[PDB]
Amino acid sequence: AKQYKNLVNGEWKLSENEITIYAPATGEELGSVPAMTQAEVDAVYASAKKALSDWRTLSYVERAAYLHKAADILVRDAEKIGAILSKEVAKGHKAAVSEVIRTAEIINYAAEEGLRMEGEVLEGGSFEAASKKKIAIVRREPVGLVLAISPFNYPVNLAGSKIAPALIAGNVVALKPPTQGSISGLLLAEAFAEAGIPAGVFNTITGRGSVIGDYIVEHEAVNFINFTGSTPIGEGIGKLAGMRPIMLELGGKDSAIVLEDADLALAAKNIVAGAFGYSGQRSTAVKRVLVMDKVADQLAAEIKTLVEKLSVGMPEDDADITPLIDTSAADFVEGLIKDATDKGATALTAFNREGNLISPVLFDHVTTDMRLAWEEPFGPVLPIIRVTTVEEAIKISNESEYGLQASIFTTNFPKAFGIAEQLEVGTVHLNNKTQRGTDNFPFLGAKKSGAGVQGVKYSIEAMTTVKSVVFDIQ
Amino acid sequence: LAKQYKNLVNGEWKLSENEITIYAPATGEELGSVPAMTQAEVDAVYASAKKALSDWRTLSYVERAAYLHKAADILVRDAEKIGAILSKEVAKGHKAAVSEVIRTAEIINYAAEEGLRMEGEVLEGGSFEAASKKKIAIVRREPVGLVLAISPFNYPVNLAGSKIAPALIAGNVVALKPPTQGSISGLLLAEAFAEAGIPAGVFNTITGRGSVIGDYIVEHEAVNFINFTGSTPIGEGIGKLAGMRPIMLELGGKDSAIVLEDADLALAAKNIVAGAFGYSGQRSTAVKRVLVMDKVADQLAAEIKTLVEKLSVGMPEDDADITPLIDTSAADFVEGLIKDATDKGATALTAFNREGNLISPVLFDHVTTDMRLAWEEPFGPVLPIIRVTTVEEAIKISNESEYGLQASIFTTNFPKAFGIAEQLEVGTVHLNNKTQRGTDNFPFLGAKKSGAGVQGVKYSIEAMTTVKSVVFDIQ
Amino acid sequence: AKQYKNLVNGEWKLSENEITIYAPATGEELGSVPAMTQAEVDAVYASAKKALSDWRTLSYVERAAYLHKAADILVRDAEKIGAILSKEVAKGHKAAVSEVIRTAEIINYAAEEGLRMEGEVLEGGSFEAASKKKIAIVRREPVGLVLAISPFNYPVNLAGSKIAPALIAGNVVALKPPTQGSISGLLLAEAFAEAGIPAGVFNTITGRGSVIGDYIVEHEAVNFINFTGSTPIGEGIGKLAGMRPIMLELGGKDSAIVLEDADLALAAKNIVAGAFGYSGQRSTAVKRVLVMDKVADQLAAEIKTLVEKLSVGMPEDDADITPLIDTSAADFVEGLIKDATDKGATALTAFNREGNLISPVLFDHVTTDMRLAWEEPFGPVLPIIRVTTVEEAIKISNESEYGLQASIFTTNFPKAFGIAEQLEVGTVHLNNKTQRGTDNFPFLGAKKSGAGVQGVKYSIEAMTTVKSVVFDIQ
Amino acid sequence: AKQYKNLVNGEWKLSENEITIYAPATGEELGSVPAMTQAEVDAVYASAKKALSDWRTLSYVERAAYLHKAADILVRDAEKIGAILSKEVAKGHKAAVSEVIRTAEIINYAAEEGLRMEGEVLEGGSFEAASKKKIAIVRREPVGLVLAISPFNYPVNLAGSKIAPALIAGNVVALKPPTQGSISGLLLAEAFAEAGIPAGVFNTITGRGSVIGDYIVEHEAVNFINFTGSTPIGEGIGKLAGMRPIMLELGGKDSAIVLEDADLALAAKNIVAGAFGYSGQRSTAVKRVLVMDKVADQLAAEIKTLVEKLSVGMPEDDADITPLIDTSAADFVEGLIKDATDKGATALTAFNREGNLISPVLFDHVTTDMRLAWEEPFGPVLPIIRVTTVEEAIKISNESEYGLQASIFTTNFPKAFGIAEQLEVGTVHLNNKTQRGTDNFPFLGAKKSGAGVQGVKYSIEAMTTVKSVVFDIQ
Repeated sequence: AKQYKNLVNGEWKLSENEITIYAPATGEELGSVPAMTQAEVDAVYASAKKALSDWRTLSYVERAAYLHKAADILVRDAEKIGAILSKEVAKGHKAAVSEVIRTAEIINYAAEEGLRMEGEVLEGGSFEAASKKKIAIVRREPVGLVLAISPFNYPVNLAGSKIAPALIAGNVVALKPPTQGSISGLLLAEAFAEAGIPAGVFNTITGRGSVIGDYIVEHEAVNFINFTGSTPIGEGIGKLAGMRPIMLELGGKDSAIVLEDADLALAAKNIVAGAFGYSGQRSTAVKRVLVMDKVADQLAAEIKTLVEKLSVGMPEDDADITPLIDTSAADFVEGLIKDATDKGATALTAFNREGNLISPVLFDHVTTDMRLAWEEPFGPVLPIIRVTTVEEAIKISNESEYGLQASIFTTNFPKAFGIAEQLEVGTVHLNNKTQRGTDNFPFLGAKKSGAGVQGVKYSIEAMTTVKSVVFDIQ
Repeated sequence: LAKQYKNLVNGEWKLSENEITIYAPATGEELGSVPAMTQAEVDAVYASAKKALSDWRTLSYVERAAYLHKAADILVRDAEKIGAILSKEVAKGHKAAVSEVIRTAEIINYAAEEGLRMEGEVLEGGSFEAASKKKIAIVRREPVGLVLAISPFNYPVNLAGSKIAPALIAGNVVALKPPTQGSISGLLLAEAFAEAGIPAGVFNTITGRGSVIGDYIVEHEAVNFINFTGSTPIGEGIGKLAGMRPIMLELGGKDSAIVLEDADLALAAKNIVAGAFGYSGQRSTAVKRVLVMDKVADQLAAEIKTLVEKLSVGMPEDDADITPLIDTSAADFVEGLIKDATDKGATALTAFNREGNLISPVLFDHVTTDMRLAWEEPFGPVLPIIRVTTVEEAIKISNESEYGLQASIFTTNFPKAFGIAEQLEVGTVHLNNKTQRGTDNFPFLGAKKSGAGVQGVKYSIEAMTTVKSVVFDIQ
Repeated sequence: AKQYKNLVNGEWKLSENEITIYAPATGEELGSVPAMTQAEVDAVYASAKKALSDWRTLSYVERAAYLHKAADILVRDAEKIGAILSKEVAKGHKAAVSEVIRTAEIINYAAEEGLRMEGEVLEGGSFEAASKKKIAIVRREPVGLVLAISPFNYPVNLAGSKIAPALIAGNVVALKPPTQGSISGLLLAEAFAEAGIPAGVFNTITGRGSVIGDYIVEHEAVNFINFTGSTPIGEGIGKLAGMRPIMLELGGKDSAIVLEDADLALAAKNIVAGAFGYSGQRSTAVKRVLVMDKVADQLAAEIKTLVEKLSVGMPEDDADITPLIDTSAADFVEGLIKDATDKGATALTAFNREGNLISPVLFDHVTTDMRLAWEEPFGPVLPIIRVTTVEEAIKISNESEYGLQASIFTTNFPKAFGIAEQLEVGTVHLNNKTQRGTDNFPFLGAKKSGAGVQGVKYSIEAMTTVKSVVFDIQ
Repeated sequence: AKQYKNLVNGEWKLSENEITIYAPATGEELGSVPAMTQAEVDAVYASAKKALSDWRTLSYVERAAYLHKAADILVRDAEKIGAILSKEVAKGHKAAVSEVIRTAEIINYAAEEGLRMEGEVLEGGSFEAASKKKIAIVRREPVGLVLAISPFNYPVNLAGSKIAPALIAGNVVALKPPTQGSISGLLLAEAFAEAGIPAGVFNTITGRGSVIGDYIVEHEAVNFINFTGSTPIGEGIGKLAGMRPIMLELGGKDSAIVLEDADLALAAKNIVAGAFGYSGQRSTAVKRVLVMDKVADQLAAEIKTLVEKLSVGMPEDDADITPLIDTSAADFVEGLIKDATDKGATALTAFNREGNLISPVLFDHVTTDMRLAWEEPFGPVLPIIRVTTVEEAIKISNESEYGLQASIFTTNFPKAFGIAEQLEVGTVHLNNKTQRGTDNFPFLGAKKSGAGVQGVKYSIEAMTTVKSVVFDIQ
């Protein structure tokens, strides 16, 4: 029952009230985080804006040095941090440690990507002859204070994915972790503090949404909002963003389109790995199979045999399927399962629920009148929807309010490229499950899946602006 | 004389049951009417745009560029016909109005050629992890969808085209909402795109009263991107309605001209007057406060005053430097700022006179920070001179403004000027020249309340495009 | 038979002596071109260097305007120029006109690509903290005088592909067209002259290689040599270039690799179109089929049927197969045919020669001991070489001293991509004949196929340098 | 004194004959390096070409890992290597250590710059509507075997500046250091070997030029020559290169243009620092002052005083002026000094020679008739040339056959930029001495000063080619 503290202007601060964090899989009390007041948020932001001047005027090399050091510390403490991250969000122990290792890779990569970013020289004479001696020297500058809001399912990886790109460009950062995941976010903060990040350059905020939820976003000191979480929450942030740029990484309902010529065993392997990873609690994940009917029976059988083998149990045992993050999540997933059952879908694997541990449910013969065809479960349930034409698969895919990623399984890549052109998604994976990585690749979602382009170099670009200095050569 | 104008809706020209009569601000002459669209008519515009998006985005870049080049050619052909009406509609000098149309064609042509040669990128998985060395990402550009372009009264053609052409070349469809005062000129611009053969629904116009369709056009879920130029308050209101849609805002400015002791004062005065009083000060990018070191302030003020006294004041048809302001409220607001400065003891170096809404160019010296004129954007022909004692003080006063569009530094020490520029909270700093949006290939952006996003041709195209990534494993 | 003149310092000038040019297909006298002396080359280069200062200091907009005007004039006169080009190099009349139209497209594209090129601003602080106030303003500049040497087979297209990229970047140009093709190159020059190109900015040189061949390249006024022609001639230029940058577009022996799963009809169509276009007188042309044995018989039969449909005749009649450029070329092609026949190759179509008009010869069972497996014929003969494995196809392909392009015909795209990585060529076309276009794409050759990267933006880059201005911010 | 060996295919090889190396300032015997035969050169290139396939197929991150490890080893052993490097080339001890530290900086920077290099995707529809479905996937590839030839004055820095950018891109490398500097080059090689570089990926060649000088360059196994050295030697390489790409970093005669409004004390400080560094044995170095008449007298006085403060002594004592590299070098510098004296130049500082240790000689009233106005001394002698106009300064500067860098001293930066545009050099430094750094900035010379563009990212680009894969989307 350790009492965790926020990093504020280089110091660690409790608050008068606290929030106790329990492990979703066991109920174990993991500790508490501060329930900051609005005035304490004011001090976090005041500290950040004060530190911005000296931070942005450091060299890229100096800023990159802090990031690399913090990544080295994360690697050192990956087992320690991952062990707690596992408990806090009911993520498998090994996956939790992997998340911290991956966070280190992102931080190091962002440091080296950002430090060699360049400006441009534009010629007046490109546009008008009379300005041929007028040139613009266009250099990059930070946007200022970035509010990073990490999600429960990747409370270290999708905190670092915002912090490091922000910091290399000369921004200051305040991290608001989710309450479930606040310990892991504060453990990440410990690595940055030990790396010697200058006071105020990076700070953390924890507290109850009823007290500081909107206040942290509406605060005029914030110049940029970088958020990962649910679609409805992301929509609420867009309403509070005003003129300030935002990045939103929200939900998905990624389709896996399986054509008649697909390698059905490989498609099943990727589909199951992608759909049921972390019990389906991922934005990027196969969430519906759109399969040509000629291969639907064989594919359903190949998916069923794998889903039946998934382990269902506790995070400490590295179970494939772990308890969902809270009771509301499991209730919602059970409801989608019940709707599909009641509307006549075929349950190829049996629904079971012990507490919030839902066994993985595979439905065949899902029709688009069923909620499970569209709504994001964030739970271990996968529908198979049979189609008769590629055109019908494209229409059903694009009919979703979500547009994060898609997978296309086929041996005809020229056709798959033509399909990918028509899919309203950010990324199409050919003969592979959907995935955010590799983290240098762009990561973006269309429609209700978010706004902005992430991936390392793209997140740095998003959190930098330009300063043009124009003069006339004589 | 006065004509009834129509909106371009899905390849057809449509009247509405009601209309809005547009009058010339300088003379009161009736110029014509534009439709007062209803929300149902806006729905039909957006429905047609979304239906045209599929065929438009699948055309080749070269095909889309051809339409844009043809539209620009027609604008050039009709620059005198369009400029003459634009001049009357927003009280812009006749020659300056024709020049606006010509510049619009330049932007359209440049956008077509910039956008058609944009490229994708191939990323190596092995750049990040060895196990992904055979995985590559093919990243190609795609449009965002339907762009709502909202142009401003002061550049109803130029800052319409600066949105329409970058959006169109990338494969977006567009609906233009001109300002009511400027709607005729916006519809004349649309005529050129229609005659160029732009496919039905790829480009449409919307005109109407704010009280009827103002919020409706922005909140409509068919709109995927909002691109707005206008006042700061109206811009902030659009931000509240954007939701998750990306937006670009080009809002107000209070550009400072910092004059150091080693500056060429005569050249500084020339650039400061050209930039401060162009179009009677009705420009976001324009010198709106001089921050001058006290040692050179007396001589600089005398140089500026001499030039301001030479500015012509009169009617648009006479190509006066100072023309009547856009409306009475604008001139009333400017008169109030002048009075506050006078009553607080500023020195009127040139006299305040008002004929209708034609305010003579007023130069104030010894302006202090308690005066509204030190901070508020007049959008009128009034320039304060603020004396400073250190460059640090000039930097602090400049940055205290809630605006951060552009700034000018007048000095012979460019290394120092570059260091100053780094500290100024603005988009662009011009050295030994007035602030300005051009050349239109250069970035144009404002910090703080001056807006959001980066324009200039290539930057506008980048803003109104997204990416589509296709990832596969080499075998 | 007009007496053509060179464009020299804005003026059209004859020389003391001339060279009469005849149509290879008919012997018709087309006119004469000047036989410039070395002293006259000196005057051309002097005028060009004199014009360079005023030319490079113009705005990009102003230089682009001249190029667009010259392209419009080419479009206006495409029929007149193409009619003469057709006779001069025995190219089909319609193909000749198309070459002129393509040249206008390349010029217009070069003008708009070049005018919006930019520089870069590099930060000292990316490399060392102590240099964080030091920035480098890096702008592009012309290399100076570009010598452009066009080839007989594309004497307008592959002149303009050098002139326009050079000119937009602010270089001055001297065009040395080949004697056979000098009339067409001068006809191109007329368009640039009528467009108003300033005196000396663009000039032409014509003459006998024994008199000015090496002299035009060794001359110290030349800052860049941009040459298209035979490999041996290009190797000779590499020696004479010294330290000066060069681009060489030389020979090719492009392989068309046909795998067992290929679309054989598609492969046969593309192979025949590519191998026999302009009677095989193209560097980028399928010049050997490497086909898996299992599909060789059927592929050969389908190629044979298409070859037998090619028209054999005169340029004026738009014949597919026209007479070769000269007698030496036909003699050399006949020698390769005889060597293949003598060594046991199967003649699927029969050799026939009337003057220099050789009928298209398709050989099957070509082996690596035959000259036709390796030497570039520049004539209408195609060898089919049977392989047992894809590994063998890659080896045989890469054993060539040439490495311009390659074609891979197969339905397995990821495998084709892996093969492409292994091929020592500049460009690999999947399920398509090799081709240089579209002209925005890179065009380059490995090994003896040349040096430098062409395609419009690449050509501009090659013929520019950079000028770095470094200062410290204070 | 050690018997040094070449790194050949992961082994350290002796040759039958060897070359004893002596310290130029003391005559101390430092060791011997192998005198390789042409057959031993073949074995080096054979090993490299065999290692290339496995090395180019590694991921970027795997190649970068080797480079970082080699840089770490160099940092560790900087004192040990610098101590020997100081003796071998008579470089100040601390300066020799600084060279090794800078080489590690370049190696680390090259690793991270090259690992995130990207390809491009070009649209057929950018050029013609009919090809809108055709796209080109353009990816970078190594050129092959790079021959890296380092110079005596930077035998580690300007060996590493070639090795690391070549390696990260997937090339294999053979390093030929100069005989005087071979120990330092082989000491650098030890760091790459200990870092675990795969056998044959990196090798060294040492020997006498009469036996292997031309042989190493004209060998057809070599795909790229990357050379730093004298202009005459470099000229010879451009001839032996054929069509193969090269980079040449040759001599310079950098002008320092001092205008009437210049900070004369700052000008003198930078001029003396840049002109006399390493006794003037640097390509980038102020080698002639072009000063406007009205400030010449005062500038010359300030330069003279600073020249008199330079220490003149042995490398181990960190003297500013150390003995030149060999007797030939000092004989040549003495001849240039004598020519200036006999032609009436004013010797502001005294010429004294003890062995090969020449005291720093400053000349005023140097005219264009004197050899010192033009010839690169590579010794501690500096001419001051008075000019009457800025136009005369530009003309004299550009009349040099060299065009590496220039310095402009003035407070009128717009005018300085306009002057820089006219100066036929690669880089112009404003109010600073000329210098290669920072190593991320472009480094290049015009005219006889070299060919190609270095600095880190530019060297990587130079030693890469592109592979284009074109296909039609369906």
